[PDB]
Amino acid sequence: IERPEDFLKDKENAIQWEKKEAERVEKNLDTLEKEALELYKKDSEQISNYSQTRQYFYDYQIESNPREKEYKNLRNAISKNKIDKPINVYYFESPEKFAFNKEIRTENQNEISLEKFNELKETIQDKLFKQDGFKDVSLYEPGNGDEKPTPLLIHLKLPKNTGMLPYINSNDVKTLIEQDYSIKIDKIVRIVIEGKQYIKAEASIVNSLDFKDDVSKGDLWGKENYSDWSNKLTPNELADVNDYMRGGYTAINNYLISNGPLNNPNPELDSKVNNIENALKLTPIPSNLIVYRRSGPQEFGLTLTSPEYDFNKIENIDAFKEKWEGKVITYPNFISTSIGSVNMSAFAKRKIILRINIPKDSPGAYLSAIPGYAGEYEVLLNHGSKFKINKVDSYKDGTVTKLILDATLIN
Ligand SMILES: NC(=O)C1=CN([C@@H]2O[C@H](COP(=O)(O)OP(=O)(O)OC[C@H]3O[C@@H](n4cnc5c(N)ncnc54)[C@H](O)[C@@H]3O)[C@@H](O)[C@H]2O)C=CC1
Repeated sequence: IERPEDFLKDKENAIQWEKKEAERVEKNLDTLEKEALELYKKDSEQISNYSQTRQYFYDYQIESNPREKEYKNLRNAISKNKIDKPINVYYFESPEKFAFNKEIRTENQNEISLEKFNELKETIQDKLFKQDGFKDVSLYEPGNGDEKPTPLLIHLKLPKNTGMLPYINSNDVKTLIEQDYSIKIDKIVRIVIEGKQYIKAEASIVNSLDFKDDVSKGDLWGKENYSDWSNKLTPNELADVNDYMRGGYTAINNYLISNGPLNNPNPELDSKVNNIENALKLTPIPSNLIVYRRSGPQEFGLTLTSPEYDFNKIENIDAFKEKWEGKVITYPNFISTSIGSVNMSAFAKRKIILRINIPKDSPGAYLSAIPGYAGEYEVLLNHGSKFKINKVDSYKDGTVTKLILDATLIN
């Protein structure tokens, strides 16, 4: 264990240790892995952008995408070298990455105002931001002579068995990792580097199961944890869950959406809602989990024809973010989600993807585990759930621009 957990400002020693590690690791790489790495060090932009949105297309599209082969080989090379002890890394990020769509300070100013610092603090306070894709990080705190692209520096601690790939490009050593978690900013402080102030954000990792395009593995997990869910429900609860799935969902959910429980109380429907809710609390979600929902425009106050629903125009995206980013949306109805991120027929035309982080022990059930409900990958969430929208991103799906909403269940 000839390595500290954090090299701090000691650049010289950080580089010396990593230079050797790089040489060591490269000898454990296959021709294909080396191939991919060479392509990366020549065009990081494309490959990185791809690694961030690859999971949202049809399974058919993913398999035939040229970049998929590159992604898989690079992904393998990374997970190849798991660190034996934790390590802290450093990297500069754009504030926009955290929904702070303003400037902390210009490149010419040296100080950061109190107002700006408080506004940033409140924006990236109690929020989990999902991170995905390849990213180059540094093992030491930037200093005199180092590149400082933005006024925001992230100091992140990576867990024991995190994959990390030290590599040599031209003459300098670099570190590649693949983000597959959520980050929480615990504290932000001002630090000065060469006369200029920078925000240093102390960040921690929050892990969650995210099957992404691997629907088969997610289905296996869902069946394993809910195979006997139906066998534990009382006759009444089973009958109501069955009715709900058999077509009763429309009446039940319409009743909830129109505030029936408080505007036109229906004893028969309230009973079913109660049994279904209790059924969802019988076997709470076993661990932190990410689910996906392709939403219709109505869920966000729009219609298929609404002019603001055309995200191909950047004006409409900005309008959407001003209204929903950082806000909380409440679903009166029970809400269906999928354990997989892949696009599917029937939802192919929807433009809004809600990517929800479900905390361990939240109510929920894998409906596709019920006898006579296969190849559906469905997770049902409780009625009245509240989701905090942390960030809005966009990507192009063919000729249509679509949105990805990074949200957290906060019920
Ligand atoms: N949308 C998804 O991502 C997934 C849907 N499914 C299943 O596939 C089937 C059909 O898909 P959907 O049309 O999504 O069915 P849905 O049963 O969830 O809802 C039908 C319609 O009501 C909506 N709606 C829901 N909450 C609303 C709210 N709070 N305010 C205004 N409008 C609201 C949707 O916009 C949708 O057009 C469903 O039976 C569902 O269980 C399965 C996995 C994922």
